Amino acid sequence: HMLRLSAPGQLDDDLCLLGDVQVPVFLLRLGEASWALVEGGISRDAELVWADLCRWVADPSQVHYWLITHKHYDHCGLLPYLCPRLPNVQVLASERTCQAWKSESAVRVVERLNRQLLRAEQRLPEACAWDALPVRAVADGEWLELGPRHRLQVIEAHGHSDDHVVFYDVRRRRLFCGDALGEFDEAEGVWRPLVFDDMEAYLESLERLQRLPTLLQLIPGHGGLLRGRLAADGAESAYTECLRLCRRLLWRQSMGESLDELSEELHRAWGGQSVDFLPGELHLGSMRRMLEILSRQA
Ligand SMILES: Cc1ccsc1C(=O)O
Ligand SMILES: [Fe+3]
Ligand SMILES: [Fe+3]
Repeated sequence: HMLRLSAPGQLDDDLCLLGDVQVPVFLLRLGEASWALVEGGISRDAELVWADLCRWVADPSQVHYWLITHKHYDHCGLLPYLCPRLPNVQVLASERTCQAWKSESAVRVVERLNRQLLRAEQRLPEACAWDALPVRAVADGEWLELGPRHRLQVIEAHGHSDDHVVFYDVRRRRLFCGDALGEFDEAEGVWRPLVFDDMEAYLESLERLQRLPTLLQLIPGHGGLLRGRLAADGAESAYTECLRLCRRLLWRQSMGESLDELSEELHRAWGGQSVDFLPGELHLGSMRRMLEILSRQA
């Protein structure tokens, strides 16, 4: 498809995709001797993403920034394992995201879920402590002056999670939207909602993102880069699909169904796409959590 770029390697003049398209790390060329990373992946991909990075970046001390959308295990798992190899990097993340890395119980869940994705006999590299990460907290509305032609605005986009932010490059009409629009369905071309904290926040975030100047490139947390009408219509379409799922849930509950029937249907219909980075029971349980949130706020 011409509207979805979904291969490793160069995506635009300044932008490459590192690692696997299902849990990518994006590499921005900020200048002749300066780079940034966006999204923080899963821990087991450390040596893959490192190898890909080194194909493009001859001197990794030139990696100066690492932008992080949110605290989920699949968006920050690389940080302890590659930051020791990136001596000049500054991790840019929201206050709430930073705080999650200070919580011993929060760190435990991240580590447990990431270790469930290790291949047999696979060993992770030396790690620095989660609470020692070279982090600079960023605020809602903050302009990140990353390079002479790279200026990205932080936008709060809670609802998927209570810490989630997105990053908007208005020069390129390019939005790194993490999981705030949901999961893009590669077979059908629609958004699957991912509402795991707050439905009203999720929708309100999409309402605000729809007011941005028209997008040319929309880059979620999974599946690659979307362009053309998929980018221009993304926030609006994500909103619509979330309402569709709420109406579906209310229809079935009205027929006396338990949340478990639709949970299993959504796991059946939707769990295949993420099976290689979401450990066994986590997709089904995530679907149930989402439907619980939807049911309580509707
Ligand atoms: C892609 C996906 C599917 C169920 S949860 C999730 C996530 O990224 O949080
Ligand atoms: Fe997430
Ligand atoms: Fe995710």
